[PDB]
Amino acid sequence: ECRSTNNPWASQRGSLGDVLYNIGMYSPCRQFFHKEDIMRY
Amino acid sequence: ENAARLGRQVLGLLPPPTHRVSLTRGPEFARGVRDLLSKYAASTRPTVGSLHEALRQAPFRQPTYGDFLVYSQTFSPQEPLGTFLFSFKQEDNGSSMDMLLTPTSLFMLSGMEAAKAPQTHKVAGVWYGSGSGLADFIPNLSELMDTGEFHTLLTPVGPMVQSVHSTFVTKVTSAMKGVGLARDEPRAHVGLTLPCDMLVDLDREPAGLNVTIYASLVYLRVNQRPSMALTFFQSGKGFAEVVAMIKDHFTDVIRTKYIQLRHELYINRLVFGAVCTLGTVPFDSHPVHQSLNSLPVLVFANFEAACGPWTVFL
Amino acid sequence: ALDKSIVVNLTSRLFADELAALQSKIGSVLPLGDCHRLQNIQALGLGCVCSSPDYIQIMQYLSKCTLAVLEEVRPDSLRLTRMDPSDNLQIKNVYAPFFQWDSNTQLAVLPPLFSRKDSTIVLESNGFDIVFPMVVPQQLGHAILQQLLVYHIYSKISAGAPGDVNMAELDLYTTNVSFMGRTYRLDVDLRVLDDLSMYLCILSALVPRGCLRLLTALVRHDRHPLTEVFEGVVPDEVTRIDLDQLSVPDDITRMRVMFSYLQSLSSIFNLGPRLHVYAYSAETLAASCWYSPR
Amino acid sequence: AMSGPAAYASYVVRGANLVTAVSYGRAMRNFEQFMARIVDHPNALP
Amino acid sequence: ATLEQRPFPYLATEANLLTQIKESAADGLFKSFQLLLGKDAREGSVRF
Amino acid sequence: EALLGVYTNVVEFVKFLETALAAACVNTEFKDLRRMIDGKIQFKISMPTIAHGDGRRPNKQRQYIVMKACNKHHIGAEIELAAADIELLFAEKETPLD
Amino acid sequence: HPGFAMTVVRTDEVLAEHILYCSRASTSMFVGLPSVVRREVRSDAVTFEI
Repeated sequence: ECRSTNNPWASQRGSLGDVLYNIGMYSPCRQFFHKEDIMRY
Repeated sequence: ENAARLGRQVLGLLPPPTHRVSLTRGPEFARGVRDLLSKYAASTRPTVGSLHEALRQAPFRQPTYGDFLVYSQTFSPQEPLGTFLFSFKQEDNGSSMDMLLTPTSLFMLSGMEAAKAPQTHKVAGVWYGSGSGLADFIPNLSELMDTGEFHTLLTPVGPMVQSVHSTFVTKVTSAMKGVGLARDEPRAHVGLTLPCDMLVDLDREPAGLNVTIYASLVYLRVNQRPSMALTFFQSGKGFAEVVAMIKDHFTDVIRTKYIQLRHELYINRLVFGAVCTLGTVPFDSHPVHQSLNSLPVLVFANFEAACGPWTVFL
Repeated sequence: ALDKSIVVNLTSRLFADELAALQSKIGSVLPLGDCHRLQNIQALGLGCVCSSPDYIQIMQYLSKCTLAVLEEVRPDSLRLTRMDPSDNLQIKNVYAPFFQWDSNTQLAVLPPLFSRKDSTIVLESNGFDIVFPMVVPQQLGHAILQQLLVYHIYSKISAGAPGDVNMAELDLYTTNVSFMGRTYRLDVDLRVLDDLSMYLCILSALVPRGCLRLLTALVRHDRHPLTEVFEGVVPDEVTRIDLDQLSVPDDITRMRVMFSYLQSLSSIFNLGPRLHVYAYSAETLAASCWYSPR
Repeated sequence: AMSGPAAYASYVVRGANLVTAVSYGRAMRNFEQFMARIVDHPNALP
Repeated sequence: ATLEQRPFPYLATEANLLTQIKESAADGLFKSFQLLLGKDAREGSVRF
Repeated sequence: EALLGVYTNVVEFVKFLETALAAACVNTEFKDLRRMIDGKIQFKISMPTIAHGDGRRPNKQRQYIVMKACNKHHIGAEIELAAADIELLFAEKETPLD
Repeated sequence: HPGFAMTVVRTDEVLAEHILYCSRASTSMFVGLPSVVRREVRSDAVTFEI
């Protein structure tokens, strides 16, 4: 609660972490950035 | 008195009873295995009475069920019991879980118009949000509709029989051959169910013990981007006539495709559709119209399922 | 309920080397001459036709034949199991070269076209050499052939004129087969495919005349409307053929010859001695299936 | 070491003869024994 | 339009009111026996 | 002539009721599962609560009735028997055997 | 050293032995009478299915 975000480079609504990791092989970082995946969990 | 004569023709034409061998008690396992072995040994000897006991056998066949293990994000909990199943096997190295494509799910992977299929888009808008979780697994819904290799990957399976739907992983049981019965012991005829929006019925014409059901997967391009289409057909006309009847249905699609591809036309673009054979329906069994939350869904009785290869038509 | 067991006796015992080679191929689809149960060794395998091979004479034979599966190899004899239409069995993946089957596929039964080590087992206890067919999944079973049909054609142009074919470009795109995300490097040193390449090229020149001669006769008010669309896919040079340079008795025998190479070439690729696998274990190699003819 | 049954437990068909004659003096003697157990043994009740 | 054209039209509309009247699957049926697990066999075991 | 030594393996056989996994189960011998209604064996729940009075106000006695489903399980086994033994142990001529 | 820092995510599988506690009398079992289907008949031998 002292600061809102550690980095808004990955936490942004238009963050490129969403751009990289939303779109055949394995995807490790997909589990944190994909918004619609989080609703399954 | 004459009904007592019919009480003998019934009780002499019944099949023999299936042997019940109790595996919980001790001296009732001895009396049950012995009456297998004392009764099979008199179905092998060359006398006339032992040949009399070998003729009463009634060989009724049983279907062959498949055990599929699906993500719950790609298979909706609201699916009518008897929905058809397409498998998808693009990559093998994972081999963890399986993709099963109901026709109301494959409607979202195509991107085909909601004016061609008016009712089933609203139902595919509530069972799936935007078709993302269905299409998160295929990175080639733009390169399998150009090169024309989507029909080579689907293998039709059969209707739903049993689905233990969980939160994360859905376990689905199908019926591949034969009449689709529920595997559990109150065996009910789970027949194949299709929405009335997808199925296009073709029909003095003779009828056999057969009216088949075909699956056509048609490539097209809407909004100058690749997007296939899938319809179901039903006629007992023989394979030479139905291929002539499907091309009449898609005259307005072949014309309006090659106008869009008039200038650039690569060799991979030429493949158009493919027709499978999903199974047979016996004539004298009409389909019953049924509404589900509202979706007009046909239900077939005694749909015994078969499988044919995809054959390209154009 | 019903008996399906084809006991193949042998006039002499098998060798200690010859026994163990058949112990490996204990789940194996074999063609077989007749359906009854007491047969000799000369009835099994493709050695009745293949022991200088030809393609179409084996491919048409595999439709008309009675297929059967090994179950037991004792020393003095064999024992098989006849395979009926819509009959559940249990096949083992044993075929050399290995192709890695998958569940929910459609296995097709093809003639062998690789070497004489992978295909046959040479027995010398009796004087017969049993030949195993080529059981490959159907989508891979045609990509393994339509690329070697390419190799057999371009290896005949470079024999007549070597300056037209690049050898380094040839074996970079033909000897690799990509299916199910896997790459299978095939083994090629082809007198098997000398029936297709003389049927597919003898059809290669009759089609540009045959589709113009069939369009100039079928022009009328009652033309089917989709043929107006495919009236443009035909090239520019094909629509400049003078059909007057051949006589009317010659243009009959360039259709009746042409229509026979259209059908008989189409029939052997739509042959259906295939079988639908519904369970497969990748490390035990045992697969359940059901046979389905045509 | 622990102790269990030797065989699977089998079901028993009860309710065959309902005997329908049931009298009032026997019903009052049964009802006094039924209500007295709640004072005596609340967990063990016939 | 399938309720009327099927024969026995009065028994058809009456037997197709079971879907409104039915609340548990032992609704119209009587009770005859009991299948205990024993002689009293619990207050908590499954009785048939 | 000379002797021949035979050694046979000894395998401990499994009975389910003997293994102590069956302390987590009630094992009921039954006859006929053909006759149960689908997805339903109802069982009624009664949960008692504390007596009234003196500043103690409970959420008075609630009763569920919850219908739960039996879950089917399929078990397959194969027995192979030689036809010589079945035929010699049962003959029309009931004279004894060597 | 360029101006931006960076973070790294790695996964890792672990084979893990487990302990399963079960309580007394939690599930009730039933037994049906098993049926003897016969199949794969031969003059040499007979196979059964239970």
